Amino acid sequence: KVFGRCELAAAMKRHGLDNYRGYSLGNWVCAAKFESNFNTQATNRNTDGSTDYGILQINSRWWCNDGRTPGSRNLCNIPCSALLSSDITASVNCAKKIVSDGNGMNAWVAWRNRCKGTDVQAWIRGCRL
Ligand SMILES: [Cl-]
Ligand SMILES: [Cl-]
Ligand SMILES: [Cl-]
Ligand SMILES: [Cl-]
Ligand SMILES: [Cl-]
Ligand SMILES: [Cl-]
Ligand code: NA
Repeated sequence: KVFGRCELAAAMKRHGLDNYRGYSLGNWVCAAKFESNFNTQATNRNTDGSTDYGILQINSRWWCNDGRTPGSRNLCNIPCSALLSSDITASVNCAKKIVSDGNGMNAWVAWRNRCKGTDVQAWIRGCRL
């Protein structure tokens, strides 16, 4: 599923991301825009052989099992395919774990490079929330 901006903001709000570890909802919607273009089906291979999955591009090195990333962990205890669902529950629940790990939203390269320090409230402007 390719979300609209506000549709994703509502879905993220309802699943408890708004202000989660102190990151306002705009930061999550901004991260999703630049990680996946709001596409739950997005996948991208990394050089190390891991793959990033879903609307928030969660990596199989640490967070999910894809059966082809040797010596990786699955800290979210999910198949990576779960992160591609049109239902973002798995993605959000795994994102909560990531963001809690110590490095905050710096775990998302696109957030650090394109969202951090920017006017992220722009991403939820006009939305009914
Ligand atoms: Cl929308
Ligand atoms: Cl915000
Ligand atoms: Cl992989
Ligand atoms: Cl699994
Ligand atoms: Cl959802
Ligand atoms: Cl933080
Ligand atoms: Na893994």
